[PDB]
Amino acid sequence: AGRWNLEGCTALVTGGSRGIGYGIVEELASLGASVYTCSRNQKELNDCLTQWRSKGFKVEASVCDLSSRSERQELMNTVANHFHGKLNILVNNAGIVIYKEAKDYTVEDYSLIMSINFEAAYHLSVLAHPFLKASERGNVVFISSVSGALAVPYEAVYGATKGAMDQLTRCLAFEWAKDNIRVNGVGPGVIATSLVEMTIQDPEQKENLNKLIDRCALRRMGEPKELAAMVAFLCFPAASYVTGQIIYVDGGLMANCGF
Amino acid sequence: AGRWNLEGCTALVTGGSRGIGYGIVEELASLGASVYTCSRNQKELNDCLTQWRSKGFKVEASVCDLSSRSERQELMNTVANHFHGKLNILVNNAGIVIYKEAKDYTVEDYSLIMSINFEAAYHLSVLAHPFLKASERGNVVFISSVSGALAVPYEAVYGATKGAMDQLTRCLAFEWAKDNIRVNGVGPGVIATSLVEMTIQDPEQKENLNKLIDRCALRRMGEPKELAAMVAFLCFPAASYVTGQIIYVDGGLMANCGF
Ligand SMILES: NC(=O)c1ccc[n+]([C@@H]2O[C@H](COP(=O)([O-])OP(=O)(O)OC[C@H]3O[C@@H](n4cnc5c(N)ncnc54)[C@H](OP(=O)(O)O)[C@@H]3O)[C@@H](O)[C@H]2O)c1
Ligand SMILES: NC(=O)c1ccc[n+]([C@@H]2O[C@H](COP(=O)([O-])OP(=O)(O)OC[C@H]3O[C@@H](n4cnc5c(N)ncnc54)[C@H](OP(=O)(O)O)[C@@H]3O)[C@@H](O)[C@H]2O)c1
Ligand SMILES: CN1[C@@H]2CC[C@H]1C[C@H](O)C2
Ligand SMILES: CN1[C@@H]2CC[C@H]1C[C@H](O)C2
Repeated sequence: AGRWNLEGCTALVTGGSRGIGYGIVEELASLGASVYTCSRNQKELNDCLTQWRSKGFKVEASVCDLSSRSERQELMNTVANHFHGKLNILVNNAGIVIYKEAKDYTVEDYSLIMSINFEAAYHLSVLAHPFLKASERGNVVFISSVSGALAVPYEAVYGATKGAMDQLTRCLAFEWAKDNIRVNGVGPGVIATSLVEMTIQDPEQKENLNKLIDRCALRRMGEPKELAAMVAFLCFPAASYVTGQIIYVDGGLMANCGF
Repeated sequence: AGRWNLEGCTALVTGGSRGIGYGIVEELASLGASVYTCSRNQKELNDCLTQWRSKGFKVEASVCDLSSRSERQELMNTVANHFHGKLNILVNNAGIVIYKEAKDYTVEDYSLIMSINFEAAYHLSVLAHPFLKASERGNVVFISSVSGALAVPYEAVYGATKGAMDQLTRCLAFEWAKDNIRVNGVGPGVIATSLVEMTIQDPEQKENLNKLIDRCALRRMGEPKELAAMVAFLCFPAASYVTGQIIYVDGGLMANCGF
């Protein structure tokens, strides 16, 4: 791969059937990477494959329920074989939200969000490690959230899963440095995705989202490609001195207090 | 309680038979609070009760394995009845550590640390909510760590549990503000406890600990009472405007880069 592209790089992006994950798959592939993705719907994935391949992108995808430990192991096995045991990039993007106040969460809600948002990202990273190392130039990017550092209504537990992810990001940057793997996190602010489309369905959640956008310096939602651009950069050989960082792509939301 | 004391306040401190928790019990009690504590060792708890009571402290304790959901429920029931349904203070101090690199953790390891370090704290907070609210002046203090914010050898997963705790702390401060409950976190640096004594039994870990001490401005470990002082203060009616904060009692560790 050249200084500003990913020509010849292999990548695995979790949850790439829509939203941010979809934009990340497009960005990485358009920059020359060979991409592999997953989601829980085969039909959806196949329609994504048809669009991507129509653009000349090298992409492959298979169904995987990241909430399942055995399914994750199966996914990594499949990917390793598909890439010949060499994986340059791992983007832990899949995630879900359960809008409830902390005390209204059930054991099932908690277990589900924790397994998909944090455990899956942690598990998959460890599973990918030998292939990232074998690649000799590995990159692990976690997709966090501003909600992992600051209070947002109905995101106490969702925020906790991201807070755990952020700390894991910092530590892995040090534990895997000798393996030539850089590890960073990208925290999106409000990005127009299906998750957001379903959110504004609720009038209260719609109003809560409007607050966020207004606390943005740019006062507008970001686009998946605006988030994907940062993820792509961190993978470029050009970003070789960047590691252990959690970068926010939020239109200035994190820098705000009274605006 | 006056502005600088806890006369008449009721409190629950988890893991108060040793180290920081022990120090917190003694501090709160010496300031007038009626305290209830727990741990997994009945014999140790009885020795403690004798020590504290002979000093005139109002303390009570029962054995409880915080890694168990049912035991946590049982604990809350007993404390609520012991305090007649009114709990002013809850200090989530109990925690353990497993010193393995992220990729060497077993599922058992991960489940254990996450259940005691984060789940127990989250669950206990929710169980205590009605009683904290009933007290008319509640305080919840989470004992975090500098490790929940920055990388420390063998504390990738441990740090993740604290990072989750820190975010939960910030959110609960907002969700429970209307119930007149303040929520804060206190992150200790290196405090002389049994956990620390066991740790330095291993030469490599002893050297890693010396790196931390050498990196704090005061260049020495703190004592349990030094950490306890900050916990007691946040509970004082004097700290009525402090909430949603994570304060570090670390001899300056968190402010250092090149010293
Ligand atoms: N949109 C925002 O404003 C925003 C802000 C901050 C952070 N984020 C983070 O960005 C990431 C993506 O969010 P998004 O808004 O793009 O969401 P989205 O539009 O709902 O897309 C999520 C993607 O992840 C997949 N996925 C979810 N659970 C999965 C599972 N258990 N197994 C396999 N695939 C799974 C979904 O596919 P299936 O449902 O078909 O399986 C989908 O492809 C998340 O980690 C989210 O926390 C988003
Ligand atoms: N010491 C430091 O330098 C330091 C630094 C940063 C953060 N911390 C945090 O401070 C807190 C206390 O640390 P410490 O150094 O005081 O530890 P410690 O000396 O090992 O004391 C921990 C206390 O919690 C109890 N405990 C542990 N697991 C329990 C369980 N599953 N159920 C019931 N009780 C349990 C222990 O009793 P049993 O084992 O007998 O049950 C003990 O009474 C922890 O959250 C730790 O993460 C400590
Ligand atoms: C309302 N929230 C904002 C945008 C979408 C949803 C989840 C995210 O982490 C932050
Ligand atoms: C070595 N670590 C330092 C001190 C004790 C153990 C846990 C803690 O959170 C930080």
